[PDB]
Amino acid sequence: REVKLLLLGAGESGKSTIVKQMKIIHEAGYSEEECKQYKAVVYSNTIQSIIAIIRAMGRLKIDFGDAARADDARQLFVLAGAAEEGFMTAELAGVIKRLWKDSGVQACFNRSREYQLNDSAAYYLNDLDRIAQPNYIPTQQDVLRTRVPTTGIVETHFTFKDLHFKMFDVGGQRSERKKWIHCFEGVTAIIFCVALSDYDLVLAEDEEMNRMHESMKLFDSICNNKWFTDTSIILFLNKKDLFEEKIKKSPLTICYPEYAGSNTYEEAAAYIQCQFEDLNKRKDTKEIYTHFTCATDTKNVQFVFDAVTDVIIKNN
Ligand SMILES: Nc1nc2c(ncn2[C@@H]2O[C@H](COP(=O)(O)OP(=O)(O)NP(=O)(O)O)[C@@H](O)[C@H]2O)c(=O)[nH]1
Ligand SMILES: [Mg+2]
Repeated sequence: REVKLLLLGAGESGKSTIVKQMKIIHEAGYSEEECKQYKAVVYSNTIQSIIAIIRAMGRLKIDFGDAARADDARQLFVLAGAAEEGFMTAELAGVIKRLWKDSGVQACFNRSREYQLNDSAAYYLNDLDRIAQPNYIPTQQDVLRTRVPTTGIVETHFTFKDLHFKMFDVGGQRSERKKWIHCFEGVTAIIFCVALSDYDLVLAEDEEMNRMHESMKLFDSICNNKWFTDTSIILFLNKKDLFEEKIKKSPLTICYPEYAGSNTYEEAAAYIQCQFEDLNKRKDTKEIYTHFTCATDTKNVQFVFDAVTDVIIKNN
């Protein structure tokens, strides 16, 4: 009645977000006290996001739409220290709001594939009035949107369908992959996460490596590892929401030069799925269970995980 699930995938693929969803779906969510613990994370993520955009403006040579923002940028650094401690004054919120609304800042934001920017930047910056409110308490979605790369191994437990799940989460950044092997024993199923929207991005560890290519190499290694022959391989093609928006404006040929389909979700998503599934060297004896997901969407993850659990029960 015990099931061990191991989450694998490159950095930023959404592994830890899936972990959070298990608590929300099967453990009644994050309590008020638990949500408050994420307040400083939300504020830090928010401040780091606007700062990253401002830093990129210097690198890409983008001016502020309105010269008055120069002073707001100065004040941002003077007041930024508070956010990290869990405090968001009306003054700091005002500074961030004006910067976020600037046309130059927006021009830079829309060129984020050229630098490293948290996926939840817009989510938080567009909700400044709410998160800056007095006595602000992060919502479940706010918690799901937080970003903190995983170092070490995280173990979570929950019950579902009369089964006791033991979920293991590890970091996917290059420096953390050496630790994956510590979790290789007795795995019932591997949930390998892939950020669909990574197709036109490069690794933060190396700007010369395409993120999706890196993910493919990792999947090739895991899926074909003889050690996992009897371990169910679940493939989560994640960030489908970001992918749907991006495929409309950024050519998939950046990642796959041979792609001949249109700049639409269905054709492009199916193509990527085929690229990953084709890495399977034993197609007749090893099955991959693929699901398209939006890890921050609780309803999507609930239905997908329900489907995944059924396969695990029937196969293992
Ligand atoms: N829009 C969107 N954001 C997502 C999705 N999945 C994850 N994110 C966001 O992407 C960021 C990174 O997610 P996270 O789960 O930390 O990634 P990870 O694979 O655990 N990273 P690491 O390997 O470094 O530990 C978070 O801010 C999270 O909220 C998705 O499907 N859509
Ligand atoms: Mg993580």
